[PDB]
Amino acid sequence: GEIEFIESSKDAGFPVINTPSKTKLEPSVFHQVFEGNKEPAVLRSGDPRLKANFEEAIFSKYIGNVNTHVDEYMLEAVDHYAGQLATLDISTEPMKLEDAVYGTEGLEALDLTTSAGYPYVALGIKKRDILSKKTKDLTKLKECMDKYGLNLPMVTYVKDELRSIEKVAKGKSRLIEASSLNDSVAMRQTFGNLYKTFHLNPGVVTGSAVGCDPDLFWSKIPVMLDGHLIALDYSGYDASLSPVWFACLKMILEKLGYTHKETNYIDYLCNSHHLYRDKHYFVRGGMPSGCSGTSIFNSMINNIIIRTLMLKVYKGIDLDQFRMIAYGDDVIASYPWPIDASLLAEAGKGYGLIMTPADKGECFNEVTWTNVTFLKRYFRADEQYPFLVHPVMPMKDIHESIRWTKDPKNTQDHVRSLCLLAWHNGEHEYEEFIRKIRSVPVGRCLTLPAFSTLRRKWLDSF
Repeated sequence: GEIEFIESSKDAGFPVINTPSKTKLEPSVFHQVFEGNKEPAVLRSGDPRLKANFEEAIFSKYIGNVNTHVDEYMLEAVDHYAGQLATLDISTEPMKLEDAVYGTEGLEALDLTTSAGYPYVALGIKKRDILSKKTKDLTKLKECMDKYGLNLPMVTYVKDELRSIEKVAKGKSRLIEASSLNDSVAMRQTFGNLYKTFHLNPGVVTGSAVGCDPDLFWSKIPVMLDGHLIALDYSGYDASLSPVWFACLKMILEKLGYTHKETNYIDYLCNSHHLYRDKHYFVRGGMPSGCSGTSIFNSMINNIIIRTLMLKVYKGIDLDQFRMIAYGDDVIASYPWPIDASLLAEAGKGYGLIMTPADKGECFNEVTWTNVTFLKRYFRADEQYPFLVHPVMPMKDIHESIRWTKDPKNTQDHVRSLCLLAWHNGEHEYEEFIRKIRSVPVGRCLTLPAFSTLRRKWLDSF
């Protein structure tokens, strides 16, 4: 993706978008008890911790576009992946508005907590001024959509989250886009049944883990991923995507029965108009992460990409023995024969993708079940029930999280959530985690699950 045009918002009559410049993250009562290195991402230009130019840094992910046609490797990649998805009988019928907005099986209700985007954000109109959970009112929503229509500008926000020392100093904060509520709803109507099928079918047919529950899903993954593991990472996957990958995605959607008209929203994602504070700008290419379906669409594109690279380097590959699962940019895959991931990565560079060894490894090393990660989690078979696999979030990451909070009122939910992650590291690690939590008086006011309870509920869940 590439920023093709930027200018001052007032010159086009857009008001300044007033977003917060102070982090909501504050040190928690556990900040001294545990060790950590991460701090809130830089949110503003004058941040004393910066050792680089902020505006430059946050937009640097837009590395440019390669401008190619959909080539022969892409075409075959799309056909093979499309063959798999056909299996699922995805309905290209519009999802009914009430289902798309207020929830249905496989598609949670529209988040009423996040930005309503433009123009609402400039009118002080919040999502809950238009929508109501208890009521399921579609009246105001219908008015708003009729009134303002579709294809509205996106609103760019800087993501308020913990980052490493390096990422803070380099100012490399992540950007998230808020689609207009109008566009979010139209996309959920148009692709909702697709969203639902993906969410209800994590695995190697969808090639997707979006919506997965790691406690359950982790035990299935090694059953599905039969061969020699394949894993590489991307740098700035979303913003690196060139328009040709969106062309691929449209081809695959149309093979699924979507009309050319119905795939128009993919053009909305690819060629986009954004408001950022006092600036407005146009982007060609790049997935605008935060819009409707971007995790799923990122995942679908990744399925196309990896197949493409395999076909291009290994002429004579049999993709029918290939398996992969993606969560956006995160891929874990297998093939019955060894595959040189460095070759794939170089082939990727040719398509304008930045691909590196798994987990910032030095070289494209041997990926094994011991050192592979997915969604930041390791895989550890249970000692007693070898067919059950623990998702293992590193204690280091759990420690980083507990040292900060955006609202202490939710301390109980926060610590309990971390407990659900921690116990997979084993009893000794868990009891230490609990010990340290209880070394603070708040820790002794918390209802914390026992290890044995956590293990029992987990075993029982299968």
